[PDB]
Amino acid sequence: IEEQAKTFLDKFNHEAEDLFYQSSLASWNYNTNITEENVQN
Repeated sequence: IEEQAKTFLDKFNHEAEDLFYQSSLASWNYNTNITEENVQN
């Protein structure tokens, strides 16, 4: 069960990093320029 848990964590990290980077970039864009479209994004 430890091996499959490690495999699941390895699979999760790759998918999590990209989405977190996208969300952080969206937040950075919103804070950089205050526009309603950036709010929606």
